[PDB]
Amino acid sequence: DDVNFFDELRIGLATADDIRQWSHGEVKKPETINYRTLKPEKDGLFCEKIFGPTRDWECYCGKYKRVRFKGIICERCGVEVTRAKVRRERMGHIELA
Amino acid sequence: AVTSIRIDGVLHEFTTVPGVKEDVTDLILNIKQLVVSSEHDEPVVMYLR
Amino acid sequence: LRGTRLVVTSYETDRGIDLAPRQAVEYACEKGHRFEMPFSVEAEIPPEWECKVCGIQ
Amino acid sequence: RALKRLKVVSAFLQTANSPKGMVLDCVPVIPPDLRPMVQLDGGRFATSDLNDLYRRVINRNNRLKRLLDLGAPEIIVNNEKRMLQEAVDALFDNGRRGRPVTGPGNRPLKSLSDMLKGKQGRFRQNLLGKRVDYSARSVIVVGPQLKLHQCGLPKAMALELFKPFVMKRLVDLNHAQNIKSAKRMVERGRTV
Amino acid sequence: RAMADQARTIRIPVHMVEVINKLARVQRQMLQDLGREPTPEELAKELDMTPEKVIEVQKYGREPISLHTPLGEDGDSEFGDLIEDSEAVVPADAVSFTLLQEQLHSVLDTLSEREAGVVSMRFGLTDGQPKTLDEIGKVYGVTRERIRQIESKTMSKLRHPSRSQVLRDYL
Amino acid sequence: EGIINPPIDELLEATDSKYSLVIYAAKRARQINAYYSQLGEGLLEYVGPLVDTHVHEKPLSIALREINAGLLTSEAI
Amino acid sequence: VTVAISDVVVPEAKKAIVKGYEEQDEKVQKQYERGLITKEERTQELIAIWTKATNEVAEAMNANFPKTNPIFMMVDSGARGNMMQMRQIAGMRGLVSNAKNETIPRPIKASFREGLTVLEYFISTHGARKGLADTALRTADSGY
Amino acid sequence: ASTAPLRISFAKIKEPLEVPNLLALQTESFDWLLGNAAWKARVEAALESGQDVPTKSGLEEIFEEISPIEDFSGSMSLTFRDHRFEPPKNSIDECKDRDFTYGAPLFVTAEFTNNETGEIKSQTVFMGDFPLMTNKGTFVINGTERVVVSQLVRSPGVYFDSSIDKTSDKDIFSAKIIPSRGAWLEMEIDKRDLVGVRIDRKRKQSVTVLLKALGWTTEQILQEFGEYESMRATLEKDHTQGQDDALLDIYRKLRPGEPPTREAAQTLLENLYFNPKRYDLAKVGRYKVNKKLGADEPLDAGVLTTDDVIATIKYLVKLHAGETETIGENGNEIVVETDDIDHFGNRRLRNVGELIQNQVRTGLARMERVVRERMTTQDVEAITPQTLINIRPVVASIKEFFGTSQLSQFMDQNNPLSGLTHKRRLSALGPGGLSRERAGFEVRDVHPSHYGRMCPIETPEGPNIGLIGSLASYGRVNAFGFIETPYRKVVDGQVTDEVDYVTADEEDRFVIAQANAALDEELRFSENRVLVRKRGGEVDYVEPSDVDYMDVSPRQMVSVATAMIPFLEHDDANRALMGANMMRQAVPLIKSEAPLVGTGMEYRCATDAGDVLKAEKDGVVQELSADYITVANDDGTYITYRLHKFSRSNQGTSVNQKVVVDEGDRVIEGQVLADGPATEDGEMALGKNLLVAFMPWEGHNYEDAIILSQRLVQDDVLSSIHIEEHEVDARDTKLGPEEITRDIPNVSEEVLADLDERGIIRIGAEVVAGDILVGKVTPKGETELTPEERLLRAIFGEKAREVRDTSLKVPHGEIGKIIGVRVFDREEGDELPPGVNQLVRVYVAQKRKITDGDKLAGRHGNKGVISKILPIEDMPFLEDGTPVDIILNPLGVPSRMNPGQVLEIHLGWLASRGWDVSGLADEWAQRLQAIGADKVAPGTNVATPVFDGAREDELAGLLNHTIPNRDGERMVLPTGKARLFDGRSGEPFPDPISVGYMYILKLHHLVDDKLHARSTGPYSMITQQPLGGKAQFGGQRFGEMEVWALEAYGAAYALQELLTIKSDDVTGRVKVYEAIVKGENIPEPGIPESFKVLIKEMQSLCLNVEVLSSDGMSIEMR
Ligand SMILES: [Zn+2]
Repeated sequence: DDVNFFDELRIGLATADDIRQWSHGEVKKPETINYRTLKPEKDGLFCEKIFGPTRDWECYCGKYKRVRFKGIICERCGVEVTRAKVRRERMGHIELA
Repeated sequence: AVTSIRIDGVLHEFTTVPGVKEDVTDLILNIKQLVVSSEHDEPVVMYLR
Repeated sequence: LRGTRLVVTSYETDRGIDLAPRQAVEYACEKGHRFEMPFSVEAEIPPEWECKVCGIQ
Repeated sequence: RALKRLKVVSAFLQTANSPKGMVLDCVPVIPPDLRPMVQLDGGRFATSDLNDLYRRVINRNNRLKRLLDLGAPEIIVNNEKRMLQEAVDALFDNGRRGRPVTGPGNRPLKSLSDMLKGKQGRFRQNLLGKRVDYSARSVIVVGPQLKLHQCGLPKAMALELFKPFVMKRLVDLNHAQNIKSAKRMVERGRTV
Repeated sequence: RAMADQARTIRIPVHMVEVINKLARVQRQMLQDLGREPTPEELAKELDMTPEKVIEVQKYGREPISLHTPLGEDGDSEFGDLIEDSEAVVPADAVSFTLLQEQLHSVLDTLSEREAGVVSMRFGLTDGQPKTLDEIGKVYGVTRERIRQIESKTMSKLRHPSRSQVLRDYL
Repeated sequence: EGIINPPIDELLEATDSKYSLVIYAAKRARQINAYYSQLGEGLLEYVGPLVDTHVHEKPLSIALREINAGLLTSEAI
Repeated sequence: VTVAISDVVVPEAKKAIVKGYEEQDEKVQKQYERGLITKEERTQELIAIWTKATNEVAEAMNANFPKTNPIFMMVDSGARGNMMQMRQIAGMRGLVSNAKNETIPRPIKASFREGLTVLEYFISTHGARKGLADTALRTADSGY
Repeated sequence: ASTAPLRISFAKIKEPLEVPNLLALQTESFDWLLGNAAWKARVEAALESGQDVPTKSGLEEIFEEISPIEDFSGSMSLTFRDHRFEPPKNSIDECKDRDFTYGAPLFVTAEFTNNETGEIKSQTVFMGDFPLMTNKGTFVINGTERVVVSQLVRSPGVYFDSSIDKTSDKDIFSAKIIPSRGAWLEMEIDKRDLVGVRIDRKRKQSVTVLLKALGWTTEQILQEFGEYESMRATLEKDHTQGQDDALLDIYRKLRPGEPPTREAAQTLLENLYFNPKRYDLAKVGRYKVNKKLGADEPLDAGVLTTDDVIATIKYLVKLHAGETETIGENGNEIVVETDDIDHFGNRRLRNVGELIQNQVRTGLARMERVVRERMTTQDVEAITPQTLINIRPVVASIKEFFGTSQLSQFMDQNNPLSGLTHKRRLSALGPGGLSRERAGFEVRDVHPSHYGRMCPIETPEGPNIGLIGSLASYGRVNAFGFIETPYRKVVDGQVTDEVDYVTADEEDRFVIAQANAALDEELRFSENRVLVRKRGGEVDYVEPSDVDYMDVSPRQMVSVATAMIPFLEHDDANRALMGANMMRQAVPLIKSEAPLVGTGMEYRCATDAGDVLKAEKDGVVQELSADYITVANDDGTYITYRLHKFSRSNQGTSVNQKVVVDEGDRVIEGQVLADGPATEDGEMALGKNLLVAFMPWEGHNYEDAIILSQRLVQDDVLSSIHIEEHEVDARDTKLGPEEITRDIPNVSEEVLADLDERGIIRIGAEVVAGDILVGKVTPKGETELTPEERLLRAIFGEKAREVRDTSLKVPHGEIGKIIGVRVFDREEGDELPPGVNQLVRVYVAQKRKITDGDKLAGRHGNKGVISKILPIEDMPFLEDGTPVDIILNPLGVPSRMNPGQVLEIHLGWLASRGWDVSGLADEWAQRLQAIGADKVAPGTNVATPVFDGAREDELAGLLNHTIPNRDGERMVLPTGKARLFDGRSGEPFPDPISVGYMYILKLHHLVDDKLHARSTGPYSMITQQPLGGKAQFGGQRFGEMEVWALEAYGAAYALQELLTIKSDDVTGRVKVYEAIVKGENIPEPGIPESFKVLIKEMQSLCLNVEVLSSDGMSIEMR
C-alpha cells in the first residue's frame, strides 16, 4: 500500500500448492459470455463466483443489491457483494489431467 | 467602406447564384475594392439590381 | 473508437455506512479442511457447498 | 561440461527451490480485466488472444479427462496428451518450438511471454515511459523581446492546462457560485 | 456437434448454429443463381421468416476482432490502444458529486430539526437505508399521518422560488 | 522580478547545497499553505507568513523570501 | 550585410589556371592512346593534377575576397559557414566519388555560381544520396 | 497547344521531341489487361513499326492458360474463352456520392465437353464485377479514389556472383537460378574448390550427385569437364556410383523420413522443377536466360531443362577458372562475367496490369480446385457449367487486393502536381519486394544506369531514402517491364534526327554524347572533344568520330516535379531534393496566380494531370455560367460540361473550378474551358509573387523564421478554404432503436434553435465548439440512482425520460459555416450496412488567412514558419514608397549552397519591370535578338528551362535597360541592389539591399491542426494511463530520455509525480484534482497500476513473485 515499506522484491519457482493457493476457484468450462444476455457464464473464463462481481455492490441473481450488504456470500449464486475492480486482482486455475 | 452584403437567394459565401459567371466568394473580392464615401454616422444601405 | 466492458459502477463509498448483521456458518471437508462463511440473517442455509481449500464437496 | 552442469545442480541444492517445480500439474488463469472482452459501437466484440489459448487448453484437458475414464487405446490417449502439452506450451511461449499458432488474417497469436519481451513489452513501453496529464504540444516561433527566463504560451493552451486552478480562483472571487457554473464558464470561454 | 459447440468464442446453441448455416447457404445460392446480392425481403420470403429474424440471425454469427491487430504503419500501435475505458471514474464528475453531497446538507441545515431529521431518515442520506414511516415516527412518537404531512411541507419549502437556486445547477 | 527573485546565490549562502534548499523551501511552503487552508477554523497550528505578502501570492515565493531574510532554522532529526 | 549574385565573386585568375592544367591533362590522355602507360598510371596522374588545380584555385579565391564582402563577413566573424562551402560556391567543386567509393578522374570545374552541366550534376547526386543515407542510419545507431 | 498563355522563353537549344503522355504508364497497362479497343488500335499500328507486339490481353492469357480442366479419367472437360465486358451500372459521380465501387460485369463463354456422345453446353457465365480505371488513372473503391503504384522487383533469371573468403583470402563463386512462382537452385564453388548444387536451400550436396541422378555416367562427365580441376576433384571425392544410388541419396538428403524408392524421387524432382504447374519462369525469365547463356530455346514455354543446368554449371566453372569468353550453345559468342543486381538490366517493373493479373490468377487457382473437386462427386451428363463454377474466391481476391494492400494507396490530392506525382511513382518495397529495415546501402544509391529512367533528386527524406523514386520525363516501359529511353542517332559525326528507344544493356553497349554540346548549326560538333558516357557509366572525352548516340534534350534525367525549379543547375542536390519534395504539399489558394519566372512545364503538367477541363470537339460557346458550359459542336450536337464547385478532396482542401472562356468565344479541340484547384489559365500556379528583400531585421527572422506584411492579410493573398465532414448514424440496440430527433431530453430551447424539423442543423448556420449538429437520443433503460440525486429529483419532481442524449457536436477548437447535409435512410432503398438504420453527413467549411506559426517555403528548399506580421507603414520601402512584402535572412543562402534563389529574384524583378533591348549591338544582346526576347511589356511572364536557362551575362546586361518608372528612375542599381528606407526610424539604411520578386508557396502544415493541450481526458482499459493521439484529448509521452534528463538534474519529486499521479495512480488522480480545486496540499503518490499488471503477468507464468517488508513478510498488494 505504501511504496516506502517496499524493501525487497523476490522471485522464485511457483509450485502446485502456491498456484492453487493464489486461486479463488477452478475454471472448468470454456465459455466466456452468453450470446443473448451478454452476461458471464457460470464456471467460464469470466465467471463471477471466481473472478468477482461485474456490478458494484451487487451479485449475480440480484437478491442483494446495495452497499449495506457488504462482504456477504449470496447463497443463491455464491457471488460476494463488493466492488467490481476486484476483477483485476483475482486469479483462477485449471487442473490438468 | 462596405461592411456587409446580402443577396436575395444566397445563404453563405461558399455558393453560387444562377445566371452569373462568378461565385459569391469571388464577388466579395470585387466589392471589397469599391471606393465609397459616406457622411452618415450610422450604417447606410444601398441596393444593386 | 468507443468501447465498454459490460461492467457497472456507482458513485458510492465505504465510509459512514453501517453494515447489516451476518452469521458465520462453519463447513468441514473430508480431509479436515474447515472454513467459515458469512450469510445474511434473513437467509436459508443450504446443506452442501464447495470447499475453499481443495475444491471438493 | 561438469562445471556448466554444476552451475545448475548447485542452485537447487542451496536455495529453497525444488526441481519438481519444472513440471506443472495446475495452470494459473489471469484475471479477466487484464484480458478484456469489450463491446465496440455497433455490437462488434474485441478479444485479446489469451481467451483463445485458455479455451484450447481447457478443451483439450476436458477431452482428455473424458477419454481417460471412458477407456481407450493408448494411441489416441497419447495423442491427446501430446496436444495438451503443445497447447500449454503455446500458451506460455508461442513459436519457441515448432510453428506458431495463428488466427484470422494469418498472424501469430500473442502469448504470455510476448507481453514482457521486446521494445513493445511492459518493461520498455509502460513502466519506463508513460503518457502524462497536464501537458501540451505546439509549434515554436521566435520571440526576441522575452527575457532569458520567460516563455510565451497561447491562451488556449494556457487555459486548458490551468483549468482546475482557474476554476478554483474564479469561484474564490465570487465570479461563480459553485464549481459547476465555474466549469461551464471556463468551457464556454467567457471574458473574465 | 463438436464443431457446433467448440467453434466460437461466444457460444451459440446448436439450433441457432443450424439456422445460421441454413441462412448462409440460401444466401450463397441466391447470390450465385440470381447474379445480385439478395435483399433482406427476398431472403425473408425464401426462408419463411420475418426480416427482423433474418437480420438478427445475420448479426449473431459475426466473429470478434482482435485487440492486437496492428494499425501503425511502422508497427508500434495496436487496435486496442485507442479504445477508451468508458466506465472510468472521471475526476471532474467525482468532484462534482462530492460538492453536490456537501451542498445538499447545508440546505437541510437551515430547516427545522424535525424537518431535516425526517427527510434524512426517509431518504437515508445519513445511512443509505430508506426507513418506513412507522420507523421515522417511532423516534419522535408522532403518528404515521403526521410523518406524511411533515414531509410534504418540507418538499413544498424546498420546491419554492426561495431555496431552489442553490440546488438548480446540480440538476 | 518573478521566478528570478530572490537571487539563487543569496539563498545558497543560507544553506549547504541546492538539494537541501529544495526540501527546506518546499516544507516551509507546505506549512504556509496548510495554515491558509484551515484558517476558517479557529486553530493553533502552523505559523506564518512572517513577511508582508500580496493579495494572492504563491506560498513558495513567500517561503523563499523568509528563507532569504533569515527568519527560519533547519535541524536534523 | 546582404546577399546578391554580384557578391559571390569568382577569381579572375581561375580561368587561366584551369586552362593551363587542362593542356597538361590532355597530354596524359594522349600518352594513353599511344599505349605507353596503363590505366592505373593515367588515373593516378589525372587525380594528382586536378588535386593540384583545385588547391591552387582555392588559394586564388581566398586571396580574392575583400574584407568588407558580406559573405566573407559571415565566414570571418564565425556567424555561420566555413571555407569549403565558399570554395564550392565560387571556385571549383573538385573531384567526386563514384557509386562505388572511388574517385572519378574527371573533375567538376564549374561552381554553383556558373552552374553545372548535366553530367556533373548527375555525378554529384551520388555523394549527395550517400551522405543522406549515412545520416539516416547514424540517427538510430547513436541512440542504441 | 496553340491556345496557350504567353510565356517568353530564354531557351537556346531546339528540342526535336515532345514529352510523352505523362499518364500512359497506367492507362496503357490497364488497357492491355482489359483488352480494350485502344489496345487493339495500338497493337494494330505496332505491326510493321516498333514493338508493341503482345497480342493477348491479360484476362485472355489467364483464361487460355487455365483451360482445359480435365478429370483423371479424361472422359470430360471444361473450357473458358471469349471474355466480354458490359457497360457499368453506375457513373463515376454516383459511385463517389453513394459509396459504391466503379466496375463493370465480366462474362466468359464456357464449353462443357464430354468424350461420350460428343456433348457441348456452350453457355455464358458471370465471373463478377471487375473494377475499372477512370480516365485519370485512378480507381473508385468504396467511394474513395485510390492509386496503384508500380513495383520495382528483381527480374527472374540466372545470376552469377563472386566474393572474397575472409579466412583464406580465396575467391568464392556462386550462381543462382531464381524464377517467378517456383523454387530456387544455386551452385557454388567453395574455398576448397568443391562444387555444391544447393537445392531449395537444403543443406549442401555435390553437383556430381545431381548429374548422376539425371542420368550421366562417369565417362561423359570426365570427357566434358576435363580441362578444369574443380570438376575432377569433386568427381574423385564422391565415393558413389549409379543413377539409382545417387537418386536415392538425393531423396534421403532432401526429404528424410522414409526409405525411398527410386520412382518416388524421380516424380518428386519432376514436380519440383520440371512440372509447369508448380514451376514456371515467365517470358522475361526465359528471355533473360537465353540472352545470358546463349541458348535459343523458344520463349513460348518456360520450364527448367537439363540443358540449362549443364550450361549454368559450365558457365560457373569457366568463370571460376578465369576464362573471359565462351561459345554458348546454339550461338556464336558470349561474355563470361558476374552480374550486378541493381543494374536496370536486372530490375524490372510490375505495373497495375500485372499485379491485378496475379491476383486474378490466385483467385482462379482456388476456383479450378473447387471445380475439379466438385466434378467427381456429381453424376455425369446431368450437369451444366453454372453448377460447377463458383465465383466467390475470385471476387474475394480482387476485393482483398484493392483493400488492405500496400500498393493500392489512398490518393494524394493536395494539388494537381501532387496527384500527378503520386502516379509515375516506382516503389521498391511491398508484397514480394524488400522491406524497409532490410535494405543495405547499395540498393539506396544512384546507379549510373538511372540516367533517363529514374530521377536521382526526387525521393523521400525519411527512412525511405532510396526505396521510392519517380519515373523520368521520357521514360517508357518495355513490354517485359524494363524501362527505355530515347536517343538521337548520330552518324558520320552528323546528328541526325532519327530517334531510337534504348534500354540499359543496349545503352551500355554504345557510347552516348551529352545533351548540351556545341553544334555548328550544320548538325555537326565543333569543339572536337566531347564529353561522353561509356560502358561503365564513366565520363570521358572523345573526338567527334566515335560517338554514335546523343541525348534528345537536357533535363531528360529529371522527373516532372524537379523540372519545375528554375535555375536548378545553380542549386545543391540536397536543397533541390527538399524543394521538389516540398512543392507537393502546397495548398490551393482562393485566387491563383501563375509564376512570373518559371519553366516551360507548367502548362503541360496542368493539362496532363487531368484537373483542367478541356473541350472534346471544336465549337462555339453557346451558353456559360459558373456551374456549367454548353457548347454547340460543329458536327451538329450540343454538349454541356459541369464544373465542380466547392467539393472536398481527400486531404480536406477545396476543389473549385473557374471558367475561362466567354459566351461568344470559339473553342478548338483540347482547349481549356475551366481551371482546376491550383491552376491559372491552364498552367500550374501553387503560390504568389512577393516582393522580397534580403536583410536581418531586428531578430524577428532569426534562424529561418519569416516576417510578413499586413497587406497579405488585407487582400487575401494567402487565404485558403478548408472543408471537413462529420458522420453520425442511428442504429438498433437492445432497448429498441436509436432516434435522430430534435427533442433532446434536458437542454434549453436556445441550443435547439438552429436545428431543423428533423433534428439536423440548418444550412448556412455558423457553428462554434460545443454546438450540436445532429440531435440523437439513445434509450438507456431503468437504472439505480444515488440517494442524493433521488432527493434532488423529488425536490424538483422531474422524471427520467429513460433516454440519454448522444448528439453529434463539433470538436473542440473548430468553427465554420455549414455547406451541406446528406442523409441516408435504410427504409428509403439506401444500401446502409447491416444494423445501421440511418446515417447523416455534415460538411463544415471555413476560410483561413495567413497567421504566424504557419509554414511557408520556396522552390529551392528554403522553408520557414511565419513569426511576425508587421503593419504596412513600418516595412522597408523603396525610393518611390513601395513596401516590401516579405523579409528573409541572408545568412541561410551561402551556407546552404543554393544561389539559385538570388538569380530567381533578379530575373523576377527584371520580368516584373519589363525591358527593351533592340538597338544594342552588344554580344549578349545579339543572342536575345535571335530568340525574340527583345521587347517585353511589364508584367510579362518569362521561362528559364532547367539546364538551358538564362546566363548571368544576359541578366547583368538587362538590369541596365528596364523601363523607368513614372518619375523616370530605375530603383534597382546594375548590381541588383536597391536603396531602402527604414519603416520605423525613417532614416535610410546605410547600404543598398537586394530586392526582387520570389514565388512563395503555402505549405499544408498549418498551426491550427498542430496545437493540442490536456488536463484530463479518456484513459485506456488494461493499463490505466492517459490515451494517446490528438483526435482524443491525448497526453504527451514521457519516454526514457526525458527520465534520464530529470535523473541527471537530480529532480526526484518531479519525476515521482510525473510517473505516478499523472499516469497510473488510479486513486490519486481524483484526489489530486479535488485537492487542487479545494485549494490545499497535493497528497502523497501511491503505487502505479502498471506494476501490479506486471506482477500479475509474471505470476501467470508460474513465477512466485512477492514484495517483502523490512522483515520478510509479504505485503499482498491489496
Ligand atoms: Zn445472488
